Amino acid sequence: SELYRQSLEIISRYLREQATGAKDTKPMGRSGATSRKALETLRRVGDGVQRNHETAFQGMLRKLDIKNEDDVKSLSRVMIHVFSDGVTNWGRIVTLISFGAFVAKHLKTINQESCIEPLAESITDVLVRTKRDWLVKQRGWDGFVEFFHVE
Amino acid sequence: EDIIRNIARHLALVGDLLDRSI
Repeated sequence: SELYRQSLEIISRYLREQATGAKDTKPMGRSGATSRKALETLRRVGDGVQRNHETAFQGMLRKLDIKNEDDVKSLSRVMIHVFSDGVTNWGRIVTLISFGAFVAKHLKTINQESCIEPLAESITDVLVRTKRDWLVKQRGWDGFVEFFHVE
Repeated sequence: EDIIRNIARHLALVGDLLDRSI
């Protein structure tokens, strides 16, 4: 879907830029204006989550023992469990993407960079497949940008 | 999935606290 591809554009770019330090300058799709703003929002909010919760994230990562593409699946299972209480909000969504970026950095560090795009797509799939109706009601990535706007 | 469930509860709390502040 268009929402899947836009979400993947944002999440894949954030995870890969976080892991490698290199911005992706390739042109975006037709929703690029919103995607650029959502990426800028993630750089602010998501970088903050990872730093503020680094110790906790490190412990979670250790317990997951992520070594290869067969382990990338565990993050999708974490996401499903987060949403199992029936609650959806942007704070949870950005926290899951931020943990995804933390895992992406780990994958680069262990020279499993080829696992990052599968991770980004796995996160995108859980979000869009299971929360499509909520995302649409919240006006999608435009709503995400508006929610986290300051001043 | 004991480990995964506990990680998820922790991330849910972090996410909810973040949402609260916004």
